Amino acid sequence: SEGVYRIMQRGLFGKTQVGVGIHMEGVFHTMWHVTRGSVICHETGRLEPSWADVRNDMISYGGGWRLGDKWDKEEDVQVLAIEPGKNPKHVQTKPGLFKTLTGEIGAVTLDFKPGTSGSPIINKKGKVIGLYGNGVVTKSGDYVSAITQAERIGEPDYEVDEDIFRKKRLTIMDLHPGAGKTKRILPSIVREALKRRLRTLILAPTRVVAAEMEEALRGLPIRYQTPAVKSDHTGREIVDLMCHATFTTRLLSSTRVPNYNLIVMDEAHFTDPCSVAARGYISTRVEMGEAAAIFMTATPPGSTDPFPQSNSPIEDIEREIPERSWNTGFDWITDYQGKTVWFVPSIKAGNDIANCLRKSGKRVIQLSRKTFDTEYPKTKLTDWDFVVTTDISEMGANFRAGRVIDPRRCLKPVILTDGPERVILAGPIPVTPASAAQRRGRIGRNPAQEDDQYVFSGDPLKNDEDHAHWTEAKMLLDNIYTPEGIIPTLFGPEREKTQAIDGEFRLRGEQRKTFVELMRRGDLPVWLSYKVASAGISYKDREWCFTGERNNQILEENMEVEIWTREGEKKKLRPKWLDARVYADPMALKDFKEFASGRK
Amino acid sequence: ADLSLEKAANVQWDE
Repeated sequence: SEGVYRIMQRGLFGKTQVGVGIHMEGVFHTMWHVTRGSVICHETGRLEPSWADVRNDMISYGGGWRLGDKWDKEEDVQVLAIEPGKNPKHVQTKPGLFKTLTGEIGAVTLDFKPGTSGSPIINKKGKVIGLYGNGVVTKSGDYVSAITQAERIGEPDYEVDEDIFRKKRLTIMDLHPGAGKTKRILPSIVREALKRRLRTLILAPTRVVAAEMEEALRGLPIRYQTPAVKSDHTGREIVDLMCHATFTTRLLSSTRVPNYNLIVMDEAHFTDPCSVAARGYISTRVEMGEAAAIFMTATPPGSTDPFPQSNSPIEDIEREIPERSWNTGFDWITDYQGKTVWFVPSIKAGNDIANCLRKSGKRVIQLSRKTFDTEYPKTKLTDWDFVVTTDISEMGANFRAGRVIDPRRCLKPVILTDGPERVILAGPIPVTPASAAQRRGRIGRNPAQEDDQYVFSGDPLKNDEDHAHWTEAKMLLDNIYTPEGIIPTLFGPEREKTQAIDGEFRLRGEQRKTFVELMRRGDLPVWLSYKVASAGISYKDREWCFTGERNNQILEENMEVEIWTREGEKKKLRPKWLDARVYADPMALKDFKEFASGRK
Repeated sequence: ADLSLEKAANVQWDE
C-alpha cells in the first residue's frame, strides 16, 4: 500500500529507526545508506532490492525507481519529516540550488535528526519530487541536505503479459534476473494460461531449478514429473513441470504424446543434447499450429554479446588467471574479501584450484554436472568464500556472490571421423560468447556497495560446429516419432550447426528400443549408445566393452582398468567405440565400470 | 530479515 514508512532495525532487539522510505504504486523507494541492501518485511510479503545508485545514495525495492516528479530552480517545497519517535510534520522552505563538482544540484537548508534520512520532499502539486539526502554537512557550511532522487525509469518493470499464447507463435524472453523473474513473470504467465485453459508444460534444466519453480508456483495446480515415469495423465486443470531430459526421454519412451498447446522452457540456451532435442520438437509443434511456446533465456541461441545488460552494474576486469596451482602474483584472488564464483573447464582442473586456494584457508565448494543437485543447496545453507564449478552453473544456478573468476575455457566433446569413429574431449579451449555472457551472468544481479566484478581472460570463440552435442541431438531428435508422421528438426538458428540430413540417424525396429535403454537405464552418452544399439547389440550384452585396439584401453589414475564381469572374469576395459565422456571423471568412469560388469 | 516497516504517513501538500 502507498504512503510513507519508517525503517526499524533489530536482532537482537534492538529496534531503532535507520531512515524513511516511500512506497509508490507497487514499489518502495528509500536511501541506499539506510538499508544498505538488507531485506525488509511487513504485514504481507518480503522485499527484495533491484535498483540502486551507489554514489547517488538511493535504492528501490521490487523494481526500478518509480518516482516521476521534478523540482524546479527557485520554487517552494515541503519536506514531510518523519522524525524517529515523533509524529510526521510538513516543513516548507525555499530550496537553494548550490554547486557541486559534477555540476549543479538543488537542496534544502534544513536539519532533521539521523533516522529521518529518506523523508519525502513534496511539490506544490502534491507529488514527491525527491528524498531528504543526508548530508550534510557540505562545505561550507551549516547544511545543506540534498534533494536526492534519480531520473524517470523507465521501463523498468513491470508487466503485463502480451498475448503470446496464440498458437503457432514462439516467444523469447530475454529475462533479466534480479528484477524478478521466475519470482514474478513465470507465475504470472502460468496463472494466465490456466484462465485460458491451456495444456501447459514447464521445462526446467536441472531438478533443483524445477524445485525452485515448484515453490515460486505454490498454490498453483502443478505436478512434478519423475523421469522414471513414461507418462502421467490426470485429466484436470494441471500444469506438468519437468526437467528438459525428462521431456525428451518421455517423447522417446512413451507413445502418448500429450498435446500441450503451451510450453514454457526455462533456460532454453542449455546445449545439453536432451535440451537441444526438446527445443527441436517444441519448435515443430509450434509450426504445426498445434502449440505455442515460450523460451526463457538471457542468451538465446544465436546471441553473441559476451557483455549483455544486467539489473546491477558489473565491472569487467581483464587479468591473468591461473590454470594450475599458484604461489606468487595472484594475491588479488586471495586478497578479495567476498564470495566468489570460479568457472573451471573440467572437474580435474577444479581440484587443482580448490586444493590451491584451500591452503589459503578458504571454504570452497565444488560443483560438477553430477554433484550439482547434491552440492548447490550447500551454497545457500553453509558459510563459504569460493564455489569452483564446471559450466553446469550456466543453468539457472543462483549464487549470492560478488565476483566471478572466469578463465573463459572449457572442454568440448568432438567426434573424429577418420578411420574409426570416436568421441574425445577437446581442449581446454575457449568458451562461446553466449556461454561467457552466461558465466558473467551469475554476478551483478543484486545491488551492492561495491559493483560486482567479472574477472575474465581471453576472447571467446563463436564456432562450435564440431561439438558432438549437435549431431548427438540430431540422433536424439529423429528417433522420436510423431502421430502426423513428420520428422522433427533442430530449432531454427540451431539448425546451422548440423550438416547431417534430416532423419538419417533414424533407428528402426527394436534397435531403437536398445538405443533408448542404453541412455536411460545403462546411462551412456548418446553417441556411444547409438553406435552400440545400431550394431544390433542387446542391452544385456556387454562383451563389446572388451573388444578394442591397444588404443581403446581405458585408463584410471594412470593404470589400465580391469574389471570383474557378471560371469566372473578379469578383462581389460577396452570398448569397441571409444567415447571420452565415459571416463572423463572418476564418477562417470565408476558408473561405466558398474555397467560393464553387468551390474546395471 | 532484520529490518521492518511502519506506516506513519500519507503523501500530500499542506495547502
